[PDB]
Amino acid sequence: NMVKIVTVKTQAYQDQKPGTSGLRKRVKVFQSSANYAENFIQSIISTVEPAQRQEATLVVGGDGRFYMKEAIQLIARIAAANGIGRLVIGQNGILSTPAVSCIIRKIKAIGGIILTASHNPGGPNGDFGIKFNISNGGPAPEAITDKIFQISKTIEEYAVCPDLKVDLGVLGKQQFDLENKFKPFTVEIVDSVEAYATMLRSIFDFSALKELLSGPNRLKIRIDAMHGVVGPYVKKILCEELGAPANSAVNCVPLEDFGGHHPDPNLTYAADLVETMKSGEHDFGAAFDGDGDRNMILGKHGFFVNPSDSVAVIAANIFSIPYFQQTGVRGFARSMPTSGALDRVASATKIALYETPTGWKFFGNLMDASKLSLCGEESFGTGSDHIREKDGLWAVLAWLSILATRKQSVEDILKDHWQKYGRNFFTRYDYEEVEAEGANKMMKDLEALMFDRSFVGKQFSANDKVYTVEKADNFEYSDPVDGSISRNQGLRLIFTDGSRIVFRLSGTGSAGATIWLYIDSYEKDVAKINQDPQVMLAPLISIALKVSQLQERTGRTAPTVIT
Ligand SMILES: [Mg+2]
Repeated sequence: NMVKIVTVKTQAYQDQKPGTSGLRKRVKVFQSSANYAENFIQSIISTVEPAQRQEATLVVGGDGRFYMKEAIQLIARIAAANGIGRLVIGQNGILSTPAVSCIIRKIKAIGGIILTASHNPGGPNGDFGIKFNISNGGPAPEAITDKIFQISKTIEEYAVCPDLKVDLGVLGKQQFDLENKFKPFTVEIVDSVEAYATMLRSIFDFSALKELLSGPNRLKIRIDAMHGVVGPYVKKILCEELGAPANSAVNCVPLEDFGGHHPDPNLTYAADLVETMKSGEHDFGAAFDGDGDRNMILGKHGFFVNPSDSVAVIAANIFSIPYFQQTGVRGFARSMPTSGALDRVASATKIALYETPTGWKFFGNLMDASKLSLCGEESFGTGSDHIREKDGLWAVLAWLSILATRKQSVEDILKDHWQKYGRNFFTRYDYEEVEAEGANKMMKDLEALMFDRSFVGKQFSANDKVYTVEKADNFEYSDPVDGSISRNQGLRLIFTDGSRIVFRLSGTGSAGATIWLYIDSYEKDVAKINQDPQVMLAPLISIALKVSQLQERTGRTAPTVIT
Protein backbone atom coordinates (compact mmCIF):
# COMPACT_ATOMS: atom_id res chain seq x y z
CA ASN A 1 0.00 0.00 0.00
CA MET A 2 2.80 2.44 0.96
CA VAL A 3 5.81 2.36 -1.37
CA LYS A 4 9.15 4.18 -1.67
CA ILE A 5 10.42 6.05 -4.73
CA VAL A 6 14.01 5.32 -5.70
CA THR A 7 16.33 6.43 -8.47
CA VAL A 8 18.07 3.66 -10.40
CA LYS A 9 21.25 4.42 -12.32
CA THR A 10 21.10 2.92 -15.79
CA GLN A 11 23.08 2.71 -19.01
CA ALA A 12 21.38 3.83 -22.20
CA TYR A 13 20.74 1.61 -25.18
CA GLN A 14 21.21 2.96 -28.69
CA ASP A 15 18.47 1.20 -30.66
CA GLN A 16 15.22 1.99 -28.80
CA LYS A 17 13.50 3.60 -31.79
CA PRO A 18 9.71 3.66 -31.21
CA GLY A 19 8.68 3.57 -34.91
CA THR A 20 5.11 3.98 -36.16
CA SER A 21 4.03 0.63 -34.66
CA GLY A 22 6.06 0.75 -31.44
CA LEU A 23 9.42 -0.58 -30.33
CA ARG A 24 9.59 -4.28 -31.22
CA LYS A 25 12.36 -6.61 -30.07
CA ARG A 26 12.77 -10.29 -29.30
CA VAL A 27 11.40 -11.14 -25.86
CA LYS A 28 14.87 -12.34 -24.90
CA VAL A 29 16.28 -8.86 -25.64
CA PHE A 30 13.89 -7.36 -23.09
CA GLN A 31 14.76 -10.10 -20.59
CA SER A 32 18.53 -10.30 -21.09
CA SER A 33 19.29 -6.56 -21.41
CA ALA A 34 19.39 -4.91 -17.99
CA ASN A 35 16.93 -2.03 -17.77
CA TYR A 36 15.97 -2.32 -21.46
CA ALA A 37 12.24 -2.06 -20.71
CA GLU A 38 12.73 0.36 -17.79
CA ASN A 39 14.80 2.76 -19.90
CA PHE A 40 12.16 2.84 -22.63
CA ILE A 41 9.19 3.30 -20.28
CA GLN A 42 11.01 6.14 -18.51
CA SER A 43 11.81 7.73 -21.88
CA ILE A 44 8.09 7.65 -22.78
CA ILE A 45 7.02 9.21 -19.48
CA SER A 46 9.76 11.85 -19.69
CA THR A 47 7.97 13.32 -22.72
CA VAL A 48 5.11 14.30 -20.36
CA GLU A 49 5.59 17.70 -18.72
CA PRO A 50 6.06 17.19 -14.95
CA ALA A 51 3.44 19.90 -14.37
CA GLN A 52 0.82 17.80 -16.19
CA ARG A 53 1.59 14.37 -14.74
CA GLN A 54 -0.50 14.38 -11.55
CA GLU A 55 -3.72 15.06 -13.47
CA ALA A 56 -2.76 12.67 -16.26
CA THR A 57 -4.18 9.21 -16.88
CA LEU A 58 -2.39 6.65 -19.05
CA VAL A 59 -4.35 3.73 -20.51
CA VAL A 60 -2.30 0.51 -20.34
CA GLY A 61 -2.98 -2.92 -21.79
CA GLY A 62 -1.85 -5.38 -24.38
CA ASP A 63 -2.45 -8.42 -26.49
CA GLY A 64 -1.72 -11.12 -23.92
CA ARG A 65 1.62 -12.29 -25.27
CA PHE A 66 4.40 -13.62 -23.05
CA TYR A 67 6.14 -10.90 -20.94
CA MET A 68 3.06 -8.57 -21.08
CA LYS A 69 2.18 -8.64 -17.38
CA GLU A 70 5.80 -8.18 -16.32
CA ALA A 71 5.99 -5.12 -18.59
CA ILE A 72 2.71 -3.70 -17.23
CA GLN A 73 4.01 -4.04 -13.67
CA LEU A 74 7.16 -2.16 -14.70
CA ILE A 75 5.01 0.55 -16.29
CA ALA A 76 3.04 0.95 -13.06
CA ARG A 77 6.18 1.11 -10.90
CA ILE A 78 7.78 3.75 -13.14
CA ALA A 79 4.60 5.78 -13.80
CA ALA A 80 3.94 6.03 -10.05
CA ALA A 81 7.50 7.13 -9.28
CA ASN A 82 7.36 9.78 -12.01
CA GLY A 83 4.20 11.43 -10.67
CA ILE A 84 1.67 10.10 -13.17
CA GLY A 85 -1.60 10.34 -11.27
CA ARG A 86 -3.48 7.37 -12.69
CA LEU A 87 -3.30 4.28 -14.86
CA VAL A 88 -6.39 2.66 -16.34
CA ILE A 89 -5.48 -0.99 -17.06
CA GLY A 90 -7.52 -3.75 -18.64
CA GLN A 91 -8.20 -6.75 -16.44
CA ASN A 92 -5.34 -9.30 -16.64
CA GLY A 93 -3.54 -6.59 -18.61
CA ILE A 94 -5.76 -7.36 -21.61
CA LEU A 95 -6.85 -4.52 -23.92
CA SER A 96 -7.12 -4.75 -27.69
CA THR A 97 -5.50 -1.92 -29.61
CA PRO A 98 -8.96 -0.57 -30.63
CA ALA A 99 -10.10 -0.80 -27.00
CA VAL A 100 -7.11 1.29 -25.88
CA SER A 101 -7.94 3.92 -28.49
CA CYS A 102 -11.60 3.84 -27.41
CA ILE A 103 -10.75 4.25 -23.72
CA ILE A 104 -8.18 7.03 -24.23
CA ARG A 105 -10.74 9.10 -26.13
CA LYS A 106 -13.63 8.30 -23.80
CA ILE A 107 -11.87 9.23 -20.55
CA LYS A 108 -9.66 11.98 -22.06
CA ALA A 109 -6.43 10.24 -21.08
CA ILE A 110 -3.14 11.81 -22.13
CA GLY A 111 -2.31 8.63 -24.02
CA GLY A 112 -1.68 4.94 -23.60
CA ILE A 113 1.02 2.30 -23.64
CA ILE A 114 0.03 -0.80 -25.62
CA LEU A 115 1.94 -4.02 -25.00
CA THR A 116 1.68 -5.63 -28.43
CA ALA A 117 3.79 -6.58 -31.41
CA SER A 118 0.59 -7.07 -33.43
CA HIS A 119 0.90 -10.00 -35.88
CA ASN A 120 4.42 -10.95 -34.79
CA PRO A 121 4.83 -14.22 -32.84
CA GLY A 122 4.86 -14.23 -29.06
CA GLY A 123 6.10 -16.52 -26.34
CA PRO A 124 9.43 -17.04 -24.56
CA ASN A 125 11.19 -17.20 -27.96
CA GLY A 126 8.92 -14.67 -29.68
CA ASP A 127 8.68 -10.90 -30.06
CA PHE A 128 7.52 -8.18 -27.71
CA GLY A 129 6.38 -4.66 -28.53
CA ILE A 130 5.77 -1.41 -26.68
CA LYS A 131 3.57 1.09 -28.49
CA PHE A 132 2.81 4.65 -27.37
CA ASN A 133 -0.50 6.35 -28.23
CA ILE A 134 -1.29 9.99 -27.55
CA SER A 135 -4.37 11.89 -26.41
CA ASN A 136 -6.39 11.54 -29.62
CA GLY A 137 -6.24 7.79 -29.05
CA GLY A 138 -3.89 7.23 -31.99
CA PRO A 139 -0.22 6.34 -32.52
CA ALA A 140 2.34 8.82 -31.29
CA PRO A 141 3.52 10.83 -34.32
CA GLU A 142 7.10 11.14 -35.49
CA ALA A 143 7.92 14.26 -33.48
CA ILE A 144 7.09 12.42 -30.25
CA THR A 145 8.71 9.08 -31.16
CA ASP A 146 11.82 11.05 -32.20
CA LYS A 147 11.93 12.65 -28.75
CA ILE A 148 11.45 9.30 -26.99
CA PHE A 149 14.36 7.89 -29.02
CA GLN A 150 16.59 10.88 -28.23
CA ILE A 151 15.88 10.57 -24.49
CA SER A 152 16.43 6.81 -24.76
CA LYS A 153 19.96 7.20 -26.11
CA THR A 154 21.33 9.39 -23.29
CA ILE A 155 19.29 8.31 -20.25
CA GLU A 156 21.38 7.82 -17.11
CA GLU A 157 18.73 7.11 -14.48
CA TYR A 158 15.06 6.37 -14.02
CA ALA A 159 12.61 6.62 -11.13
CA VAL A 160 10.79 3.52 -9.94
CA CYS A 161 8.75 2.16 -7.03
CA PRO A 162 10.36 -1.29 -6.69
CA ASP A 163 7.87 -2.59 -4.13
CA LEU A 164 4.70 -1.51 -5.97
CA LYS A 165 2.63 -4.42 -7.25
CA VAL A 166 -0.72 -4.18 -9.06
CA ASP A 167 -3.27 -6.98 -8.85
CA LEU A 168 -4.24 -7.09 -12.53
CA GLY A 169 -6.93 -9.71 -11.94
CA VAL A 170 -9.36 -7.79 -9.74
CA LEU A 171 -11.64 -5.01 -10.98
CA GLY A 172 -11.74 -1.64 -9.30
CA LYS A 173 -9.46 1.01 -7.87
CA GLN A 174 -6.14 0.24 -6.17
CA GLN A 175 -4.50 3.21 -4.46
CA PHE A 176 -0.78 3.43 -3.70
CA ASP A 177 0.53 5.97 -1.22
CA LEU A 178 4.03 7.08 -2.21
CA GLU A 179 6.58 7.87 0.49
CA ASN A 180 6.95 11.66 0.90
CA LYS A 181 4.39 12.41 -1.85
CA PHE A 182 1.09 14.08 -0.97
CA LYS A 183 -1.12 12.73 -3.78
CA PRO A 184 -1.68 8.99 -4.22
CA PHE A 185 -1.04 6.90 -7.29
CA THR A 186 -4.26 5.33 -8.56
CA VAL A 187 -4.75 2.25 -10.75
CA GLU A 188 -8.21 1.44 -12.09
CA ILE A 189 -8.57 -2.12 -13.36
CA VAL A 190 -11.42 -2.17 -15.88
CA ASP A 191 -13.18 -5.00 -17.65
CA SER A 192 -11.26 -5.56 -20.88
CA VAL A 193 -14.35 -5.51 -23.09
CA GLU A 194 -16.95 -3.21 -21.46
CA ALA A 195 -16.04 0.22 -22.80
CA TYR A 196 -15.30 -1.11 -26.29
CA ALA A 197 -18.58 -3.09 -26.34
CA THR A 198 -20.53 -0.04 -25.16
CA MET A 199 -18.98 1.90 -28.03
CA LEU A 200 -19.97 -0.80 -30.55
CA ARG A 201 -23.45 -0.93 -29.00
CA SER A 202 -23.92 2.72 -30.06
CA ILE A 203 -22.30 2.29 -33.50
CA PHE A 204 -24.26 -0.79 -34.57
CA ASP A 205 -27.85 -1.99 -34.20
CA PHE A 206 -27.38 -4.80 -31.69
CA SER A 207 -31.10 -5.67 -31.83
CA ALA A 208 -30.78 -6.28 -35.58
CA LEU A 209 -27.55 -8.22 -35.11
CA LYS A 210 -29.03 -10.36 -32.33
CA GLU A 211 -31.88 -11.32 -34.65
CA LEU A 212 -29.36 -12.10 -37.42
CA LEU A 213 -27.20 -14.36 -35.25
CA SER A 214 -29.70 -16.18 -33.00
CA GLY A 215 -32.21 -18.96 -33.54
CA PRO A 216 -32.93 -21.51 -36.28
CA ASN A 217 -32.60 -19.38 -39.43
CA ARG A 218 -29.52 -17.63 -38.02
CA LEU A 219 -26.56 -16.55 -40.06
CA LYS A 220 -23.87 -19.08 -39.10
CA ILE A 221 -20.47 -17.57 -38.34
CA ARG A 222 -16.97 -18.64 -37.34
CA ILE A 223 -14.84 -15.88 -35.84
CA ASP A 224 -11.16 -16.76 -35.29
CA ALA A 225 -9.22 -14.56 -32.86
CA MET A 226 -6.06 -16.61 -33.58
CA HIS A 227 -5.42 -17.08 -29.84
CA GLY A 228 -4.93 -13.32 -29.50
CA VAL A 229 -6.45 -10.31 -27.80
CA VAL A 230 -9.83 -10.21 -29.55
CA GLY A 231 -10.93 -13.54 -28.03
CA PRO A 232 -12.86 -12.17 -25.03
CA TYR A 233 -14.39 -9.45 -27.22
CA VAL A 234 -15.83 -12.08 -29.57
CA LYS A 235 -17.16 -14.15 -26.67
CA LYS A 236 -18.70 -11.27 -24.73
CA ILE A 237 -20.08 -9.33 -27.71
CA LEU A 238 -20.90 -11.77 -30.50
CA CYS A 239 -21.78 -14.78 -28.33
CA GLU A 240 -23.05 -13.56 -24.94
CA GLU A 241 -24.70 -10.30 -25.98
CA LEU A 242 -25.67 -10.93 -29.62
CA GLY A 243 -26.48 -14.60 -29.08
CA ALA A 244 -24.20 -16.34 -31.58
CA PRO A 245 -23.69 -19.97 -30.46
CA ALA A 246 -20.55 -20.44 -28.39
CA ASN A 247 -18.87 -22.48 -31.14
CA SER A 248 -18.90 -19.25 -33.19
CA ALA A 249 -15.92 -18.09 -31.09
CA VAL A 250 -12.85 -19.79 -32.58
CA ASN A 251 -9.46 -19.65 -30.82
CA CYS A 252 -10.97 -17.04 -28.53
CA VAL A 253 -8.91 -17.79 -25.39
CA PRO A 254 -5.85 -15.46 -25.36
CA LEU A 255 -2.62 -17.48 -25.21
CA GLU A 256 0.79 -16.10 -24.28
CA ASP A 257 2.30 -17.77 -27.37
CA PHE A 258 -0.81 -17.33 -29.59
CA GLY A 259 -0.92 -21.11 -29.77
CA GLY A 260 2.58 -21.30 -31.22
CA HIS A 261 1.56 -19.54 -34.46
CA HIS A 262 1.64 -16.06 -35.94
CA PRO A 263 -1.63 -14.21 -35.10
CA ASP A 264 -1.70 -12.77 -38.61
CA PRO A 265 -4.96 -13.10 -40.60
CA ASN A 266 -4.52 -14.39 -44.15
CA LEU A 267 -5.41 -17.58 -46.01
CA THR A 268 -2.38 -19.57 -44.87
CA TYR A 269 -1.83 -18.33 -41.30
CA ALA A 270 -5.58 -18.77 -40.70
CA ALA A 271 -5.71 -21.98 -42.76
CA ASP A 272 -7.71 -23.71 -40.02
CA LEU A 273 -10.50 -21.14 -40.39
CA VAL A 274 -10.40 -21.47 -44.17
CA GLU A 275 -10.70 -25.25 -43.98
CA THR A 276 -13.61 -24.91 -41.56
CA MET A 277 -15.30 -22.53 -44.00
CA LYS A 278 -14.64 -24.90 -46.92
CA SER A 279 -17.14 -27.38 -45.44
CA GLY A 280 -20.03 -25.14 -46.56
CA GLU A 281 -21.71 -25.20 -43.15
CA HIS A 282 -21.12 -21.54 -42.27
CA ASP A 283 -22.17 -18.31 -43.96
CA PHE A 284 -19.43 -15.99 -42.72
CA GLY A 285 -15.95 -16.28 -41.27
CA ALA A 286 -13.36 -13.82 -40.06
CA ALA A 287 -9.86 -13.79 -38.53
CA PHE A 288 -8.13 -11.07 -36.47
CA ASP A 289 -4.50 -10.28 -35.80
CA GLY A 290 -2.90 -10.41 -32.41
CA ASP A 291 -3.95 -6.95 -31.23
CA GLY A 292 -7.23 -6.75 -33.14
CA ASP A 293 -6.69 -3.92 -35.61
CA ARG A 294 -6.64 -6.16 -38.72
CA ASN A 295 -9.20 -8.57 -40.17
CA MET A 296 -9.73 -11.11 -42.93
CA ILE A 297 -13.29 -11.67 -44.19
CA LEU A 298 -14.54 -15.00 -45.57
CA GLY A 299 -17.78 -16.18 -47.12
CA LYS A 300 -19.46 -19.56 -47.52
CA HIS A 301 -17.14 -22.33 -48.77
CA GLY A 302 -14.13 -20.18 -47.88
CA PHE A 303 -14.83 -17.45 -50.44
CA PHE A 304 -12.09 -14.86 -49.88
CA VAL A 305 -13.09 -11.19 -49.68
CA ASN A 306 -9.89 -9.40 -50.44
CA PRO A 307 -9.32 -6.43 -48.08
CA SER A 308 -9.34 -3.91 -50.94
CA ASP A 309 -12.81 -5.15 -51.93
CA SER A 310 -13.97 -5.38 -48.33
CA VAL A 311 -13.62 -1.65 -47.74
CA ALA A 312 -15.36 -0.96 -51.06
CA VAL A 313 -18.33 -3.17 -50.16
CA ILE A 314 -18.63 -1.47 -46.76
CA ALA A 315 -18.54 1.92 -48.51
CA ALA A 316 -21.21 0.77 -50.96
CA ASN A 317 -23.52 -0.35 -48.13
CA ILE A 318 -22.38 2.10 -45.48
CA PHE A 319 -25.84 3.29 -44.37
CA SER A 320 -26.61 -0.21 -43.16
CA ILE A 321 -24.58 0.97 -40.14
CA PRO A 322 -26.38 3.33 -37.70
CA TYR A 323 -23.20 5.30 -36.92
CA PHE A 324 -22.91 6.50 -40.51
CA GLN A 325 -26.62 7.14 -40.81
CA GLN A 326 -26.03 9.73 -38.05
CA THR A 327 -22.63 11.20 -38.95
CA GLY A 328 -22.98 11.01 -42.69
CA VAL A 329 -20.06 9.97 -44.83
CA ARG A 330 -17.33 12.59 -44.39
CA GLY A 331 -14.88 10.99 -46.84
CA PHE A 332 -13.29 7.73 -47.96
CA ALA A 333 -9.59 6.86 -47.95
CA ARG A 334 -7.25 4.06 -48.89
CA SER A 335 -3.51 3.65 -48.92
CA MET A 336 -2.06 4.17 -52.38
CA PRO A 337 -1.18 0.45 -52.98
CA THR A 338 -4.72 -0.63 -52.04
CA SER A 339 -6.88 -1.50 -55.05
CA GLY A 340 -9.00 1.16 -56.72
CA ALA A 341 -12.24 -0.65 -55.81
CA LEU A 342 -13.08 1.96 -53.15
CA ASP A 343 -12.59 4.77 -55.68
CA ARG A 344 -15.29 3.28 -57.91
CA VAL A 345 -17.79 3.53 -55.06
CA ALA A 346 -16.65 7.02 -54.07
CA SER A 347 -16.88 8.28 -57.66
CA ALA A 348 -20.35 6.80 -58.14
CA THR A 349 -21.67 8.16 -54.84
CA LYS A 350 -19.71 11.44 -55.22
CA ILE A 351 -17.75 11.26 -51.95
CA ALA A 352 -14.16 12.45 -51.65
CA LEU A 353 -11.56 9.69 -52.04
CA TYR A 354 -8.21 10.36 -50.38
CA GLU A 355 -5.28 8.26 -51.61
CA THR A 356 -2.62 8.34 -48.92
CA PRO A 357 0.86 6.93 -48.46
CA THR A 358 1.05 3.81 -46.35
CA GLY A 359 0.75 4.78 -42.69
CA TRP A 360 -1.87 5.64 -40.08
CA LYS A 361 -1.00 9.32 -39.67
CA PHE A 362 -2.54 10.27 -43.02
CA PHE A 363 -5.87 8.68 -42.03
CA GLY A 364 -5.80 10.17 -38.52
CA ASN A 365 -5.11 13.63 -39.92
CA LEU A 366 -8.12 13.46 -42.24
CA MET A 367 -10.37 12.04 -39.51
CA ASP A 368 -9.36 14.84 -37.15
CA ALA A 369 -10.34 17.30 -39.92
CA SER A 370 -13.85 15.73 -40.12
CA LYS A 371 -12.97 14.59 -43.66
CA LEU A 372 -12.74 10.81 -43.26
CA SER A 373 -15.40 8.26 -42.24
CA LEU A 374 -14.12 4.98 -43.69
CA CYS A 375 -10.59 3.85 -44.54
CA GLY A 376 -9.06 0.65 -45.82
CA GLU A 377 -5.68 -0.89 -46.54
CA GLU A 378 -4.89 -3.91 -48.69
CA SER A 379 -2.94 -5.31 -45.69
CA PHE A 380 -6.17 -6.53 -44.02
CA GLY A 381 -6.85 -3.11 -42.48
CA THR A 382 -10.24 -1.43 -42.13
CA GLY A 383 -11.39 1.39 -39.87
CA SER A 384 -13.64 4.38 -39.29
CA ASP A 385 -13.32 7.61 -37.35
CA HIS A 386 -15.02 5.99 -34.36
CA ILE A 387 -11.49 5.69 -32.92
CA ARG A 388 -7.91 6.41 -34.07
CA GLU A 389 -6.73 2.87 -34.76
CA LYS A 390 -7.98 0.36 -37.29
CA ASP A 391 -10.53 -2.05 -35.82
CA GLY A 392 -10.90 -5.66 -36.93
CA LEU A 393 -13.96 -6.62 -34.91
CA TRP A 394 -15.65 -3.37 -35.96
CA ALA A 395 -15.16 -4.41 -39.59
CA VAL A 396 -16.80 -7.75 -38.83
CA LEU A 397 -19.86 -6.10 -37.28
CA ALA A 398 -19.97 -3.75 -40.27
CA TRP A 399 -20.09 -6.83 -42.50
CA LEU A 400 -22.75 -8.49 -40.33
CA SER A 401 -24.85 -5.30 -40.46
CA ILE A 402 -24.61 -5.33 -44.25
CA LEU A 403 -25.53 -9.02 -44.43
CA ALA A 404 -28.57 -8.34 -42.25
CA THR A 405 -29.87 -5.59 -44.52
CA ARG A 406 -28.95 -7.22 -47.85
CA LYS A 407 -30.18 -10.73 -46.97
CA GLN A 408 -27.66 -12.15 -49.43
CA SER A 409 -24.60 -14.34 -49.11
CA VAL A 410 -21.16 -12.75 -48.87
CA GLU A 411 -20.31 -14.07 -52.34
CA ASP A 412 -23.54 -12.83 -53.92
CA ILE A 413 -22.89 -9.38 -52.46
CA LEU A 414 -19.42 -9.36 -54.03
CA LYS A 415 -20.75 -10.62 -57.36
CA ASP A 416 -23.42 -7.90 -57.36
CA HIS A 417 -20.75 -5.36 -56.41
CA TRP A 418 -18.49 -6.38 -59.31
CA GLN A 419 -21.41 -6.25 -61.73
CA LYS A 420 -22.28 -2.73 -60.56
CA TYR A 421 -18.81 -1.17 -60.30
CA GLY A 422 -16.62 -3.50 -62.33
CA ARG A 423 -14.03 -5.62 -60.59
CA ASN A 424 -10.56 -4.60 -59.42
CA PHE A 425 -8.71 -7.88 -59.55
CA PHE A 426 -5.96 -7.49 -56.99
CA THR A 427 -2.90 -9.29 -55.69
CA ARG A 428 0.22 -8.43 -53.73
CA TYR A 429 3.50 -10.19 -54.44
CA ASP A 430 6.02 -10.11 -51.57
CA TYR A 431 9.69 -10.78 -52.34
CA GLU A 432 11.21 -11.26 -48.90
CA GLU A 433 14.84 -11.04 -47.76
CA VAL A 434 16.05 -9.76 -51.10
CA GLU A 435 19.54 -8.32 -51.26
CA ALA A 436 18.99 -4.61 -50.73
CA GLU A 437 21.57 -3.21 -53.15
CA GLY A 438 20.06 -5.06 -56.11
CA ALA A 439 16.51 -4.24 -54.99
CA ASN A 440 17.37 -0.55 -54.66
CA LYS A 441 19.00 -0.64 -58.10
CA MET A 442 15.82 -2.22 -59.49
CA MET A 443 13.72 0.65 -58.11
CA LYS A 444 16.11 3.39 -59.25
CA ASP A 445 16.38 1.99 -62.79
CA LEU A 446 12.60 1.55 -63.02
CA GLU A 447 11.98 5.08 -61.76
CA ALA A 448 14.40 6.48 -64.36
CA LEU A 449 12.60 4.48 -67.06
CA MET A 450 9.25 5.87 -65.90
CA PHE A 451 10.52 9.46 -65.77
CA ASP A 452 11.47 9.56 -69.46
CA ARG A 453 9.21 11.78 -71.56
CA SER A 454 8.28 8.89 -73.89
CA PHE A 455 7.09 6.49 -71.18
CA VAL A 456 3.57 7.92 -70.89
CA GLY A 457 1.66 6.61 -73.89
CA LYS A 458 3.75 3.43 -74.16
CA GLN A 459 1.71 0.32 -74.85
CA PHE A 460 2.09 -3.18 -73.41
CA SER A 461 0.33 -6.19 -74.94
CA ALA A 462 -0.45 -9.62 -73.42
CA ASN A 463 -2.22 -11.60 -74.47
CA ASP A 464 -5.65 -10.37 -75.55
CA LYS A 465 -5.23 -7.01 -73.75
CA VAL A 466 -3.36 -3.80 -74.60
CA TYR A 467 -2.39 -1.59 -71.65
CA THR A 468 -1.46 2.04 -72.29
CA VAL A 469 0.56 4.01 -69.75
CA GLU A 470 -1.48 6.99 -68.59
CA LYS A 471 0.84 8.19 -65.81
CA ALA A 472 4.01 6.88 -64.15
CA ASP A 473 5.63 8.44 -61.10
CA ASN A 474 7.14 8.01 -57.64
CA PHE A 475 4.17 8.72 -55.40
CA GLU A 476 4.21 11.97 -53.44
CA TYR A 477 1.60 13.24 -50.99
CA SER A 478 1.11 16.74 -49.59
CA ASP A 479 -0.85 16.32 -46.39
CA PRO A 480 -3.72 18.86 -46.33
CA VAL A 481 -3.75 19.01 -42.52
CA ASP A 482 -0.16 19.18 -41.26
CA GLY A 483 1.50 20.41 -44.47
CA SER A 484 4.05 17.59 -44.59
CA ILE A 485 5.25 16.32 -47.97
CA SER A 486 5.83 12.56 -48.18
CA ARG A 487 8.04 11.64 -51.15
CA ASN A 488 9.32 8.37 -52.64
CA GLN A 489 6.23 6.51 -51.50
CA GLY A 490 6.01 4.00 -54.33
CA LEU A 491 6.49 3.61 -58.08
CA ARG A 492 3.12 3.79 -59.85
CA LEU A 493 2.38 2.63 -63.39
CA ILE A 494 -1.15 3.86 -64.07
CA PHE A 495 -2.90 2.57 -67.19
CA THR A 496 -5.67 4.22 -69.18
CA ASP A 497 -8.11 1.36 -68.47
CA GLY A 498 -8.10 1.92 -64.68
CA SER A 499 -5.42 -0.70 -63.91
CA ARG A 500 -2.19 -0.09 -62.00
CA ILE A 501 1.13 -1.67 -61.12
CA VAL A 502 2.80 -0.45 -57.91
CA PHE A 503 6.27 -1.26 -56.56
CA ARG A 504 7.33 -0.44 -53.01
CA LEU A 505 10.61 -1.32 -51.28
CA SER A 506 10.94 -1.83 -47.54
CA GLY A 507 13.79 -0.56 -45.45
CA THR A 508 16.75 -2.89 -45.05
CA GLY A 509 16.70 -5.38 -42.19
CA SER A 510 19.29 -7.90 -41.05
CA ALA A 511 18.05 -10.37 -43.68
CA GLY A 512 17.62 -7.85 -46.52
CA ALA A 513 14.60 -5.97 -47.83
CA THR A 514 11.08 -6.75 -49.00
CA ILE A 515 9.81 -5.81 -52.44
CA TRP A 516 6.04 -5.36 -52.50
CA LEU A 517 4.50 -5.60 -55.95
CA TYR A 518 0.81 -4.69 -56.14
CA ILE A 519 -1.22 -5.54 -59.24
CA ASP A 520 -4.65 -3.91 -59.69
CA SER A 521 -6.41 -5.01 -62.90
CA TYR A 522 -9.76 -3.38 -63.62
CA GLU A 523 -12.39 -5.32 -65.58
CA LYS A 524 -15.98 -4.46 -66.41
CA ASP A 525 -16.82 -7.31 -68.81
CA VAL A 526 -19.40 -9.69 -67.32
CA ALA A 527 -17.47 -12.55 -68.99
CA LYS A 528 -14.32 -11.44 -67.16
CA ILE A 529 -15.35 -10.34 -63.65
CA ASN A 530 -16.06 -13.85 -62.34
CA GLN A 531 -12.83 -15.45 -63.54
CA ASP A 532 -9.96 -16.66 -61.38
CA PRO A 533 -7.96 -13.62 -60.18
CA GLN A 534 -4.43 -14.96 -60.68
CA VAL A 535 -5.42 -15.87 -64.25
CA MET A 536 -6.87 -12.41 -64.96
CA LEU A 537 -3.85 -10.75 -63.32
CA ALA A 538 -1.22 -12.73 -65.25
CA PRO A 539 -0.93 -10.18 -68.12
CA LEU A 540 -0.17 -7.25 -65.80
CA ILE A 541 2.13 -9.42 -63.67
CA SER A 542 4.07 -10.27 -66.82
CA ILE A 543 4.30 -6.59 -67.73
CA ALA A 544 5.41 -5.63 -64.21
CA LEU A 545 8.19 -8.21 -64.12
CA LYS A 546 9.39 -7.29 -67.62
CA VAL A 547 9.50 -3.53 -67.11
CA SER A 548 11.15 -3.80 -63.67
CA GLN A 549 13.58 -6.58 -64.68
CA LEU A 550 12.89 -7.92 -61.20
CA GLN A 551 14.17 -11.42 -62.01
CA GLU A 552 17.32 -10.01 -63.60
CA ARG A 553 18.01 -7.67 -60.66
CA THR A 554 17.10 -9.95 -57.72
CA GLY A 555 17.49 -13.51 -58.98
CA ARG A 556 13.91 -14.27 -57.89
CA THR A 557 11.69 -16.20 -60.32
CA ALA A 558 8.72 -16.17 -57.94
CA PRO A 559 7.47 -14.10 -55.00
CA THR A 560 7.86 -15.43 -51.48
CA VAL A 561 4.17 -14.80 -50.70
CA ILE A 562 1.11 -14.13 -52.85
CA THR A 563 -1.96 -12.55 -51.27
MG1 LIG B 1 -2.19 -5.23 -35.53
